[PDB]
Amino acid sequence: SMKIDVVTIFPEYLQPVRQSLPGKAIDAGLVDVAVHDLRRWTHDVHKSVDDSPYGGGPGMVMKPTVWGDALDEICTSETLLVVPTPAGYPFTQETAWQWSTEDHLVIACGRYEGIDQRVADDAATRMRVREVSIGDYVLNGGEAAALVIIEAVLRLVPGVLSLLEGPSYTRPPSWRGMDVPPVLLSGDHAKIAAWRAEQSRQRTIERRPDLL
Amino acid sequence: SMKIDVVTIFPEYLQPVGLVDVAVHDLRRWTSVDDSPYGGGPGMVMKPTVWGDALDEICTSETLLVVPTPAGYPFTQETAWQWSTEDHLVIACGRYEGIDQRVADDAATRMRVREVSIGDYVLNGGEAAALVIIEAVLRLVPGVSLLEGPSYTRPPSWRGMDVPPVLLSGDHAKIAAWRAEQSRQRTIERRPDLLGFDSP
Ligand SMILES: N#Cc1c(-c2ccc3ccn(Cc4cccnc4)c3c2)n[nH]c1N
Ligand SMILES: N#Cc1c(-c2ccc3ccn(Cc4cccnc4)c3c2)n[nH]c1N
Repeated sequence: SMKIDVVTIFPEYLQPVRQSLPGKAIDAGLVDVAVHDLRRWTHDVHKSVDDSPYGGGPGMVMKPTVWGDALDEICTSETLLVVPTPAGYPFTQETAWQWSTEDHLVIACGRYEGIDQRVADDAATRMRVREVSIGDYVLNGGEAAALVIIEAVLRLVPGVLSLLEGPSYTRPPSWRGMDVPPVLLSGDHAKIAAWRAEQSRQRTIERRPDLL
Repeated sequence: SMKIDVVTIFPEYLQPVGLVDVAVHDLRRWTSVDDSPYGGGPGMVMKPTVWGDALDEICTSETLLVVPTPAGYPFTQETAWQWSTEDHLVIACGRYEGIDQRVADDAATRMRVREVSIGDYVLNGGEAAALVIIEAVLRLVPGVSLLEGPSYTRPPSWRGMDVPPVLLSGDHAKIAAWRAEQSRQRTIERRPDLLGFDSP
């Protein structure tokens, strides 16, 4: 049973997640994903969520007072607050496994230059906070990262949704001049396992030498 | 100017998407898309036949064929810069255990093909990776190291937490140095590999 709350100024971006969820898992009370428009917690008629950065620089910073009110309402002491950020700790499969047994994830999606740091720092005094990055590239905001995190985590929750994997093949045995490796059709399953292991070793050397 | 075509059995997942156009295609338009793996194993493999017909129609020899896969080369900001000046990206999104390897191999005989991974975690398919790649690339299209440090805005005091006084000082050199120190401190703590140190 996991609850995920996502807070964002672009609620529509999280539409795929809602679609990804099988009815059986929702009906069994195994998972609930709710998406919240950050502007519900704005203070002014202009529904302001950002303001100029102290110390100067380009871009804007999301307002602490708005985020503070949102997280005050949504989070409890048991919440794991997830904050995507290009400056975060790396989100890995190990992370996904750890988070898959949490009762309550709240994902705070920023835009612009990010969220005033006091939001996370204040929250960390009353709950667990994790600033994470999904990879070494730059996005426009946290929403695509939330999609990735939600999928990676929920597929590890029962019935909700190292070396590199080698190539896979299926029918037909010959296609556009290319035959499936004959070893795979040999019925020698110890040999097939060794062939697959060597394919994986070769691919890891070529594509991810860092893993070795 | 860039054209992006995305091919998927779940076109609805791509909904979050003048100098750039993005089109989404249902792979099933070219047909059962999957079958059991040769050599055994759990799960299913996407058939090369359907993919071949799809890519035949959508791709040219100019196309950069992008194939998300957990076994890919890393997609990084460098990749995003490289791809930002391409005329035509086609992103082939797999499901199940992935796509028959011959699809990429066949395609590489007539176009440039890039198998890439957006990170060291496992997804159920290529679609979320496609969304990440598109976002990272499009923001670099003409006409559109170290970890960044913390940012602050008004009010200068909030819940008894102050904005670092240097940021209020108006001293550009001191502000630049404090920010450099914050960034290097964050990088050592969170991504020591970026500075050539062992990971945790
Ligand atoms: N996780 C993760 C990320 C993000 C990401 C996450 C949240 C935000 C909120 C704003 N931006 C834009 C921005 C651009 C430049 C500097 N600072 C901020 C975000 C980028 N980018 N790349 C990742 N792997
Ligand atoms: N880029 C990227 C990815 C993917 C990814 C991309 C395409 C597909 C097509 C199917 N699956 C599920 C699957 C699961 C396990 C083994 N093999 C395949 C995909 C996962 N996962 N993690 C990433 N960083």
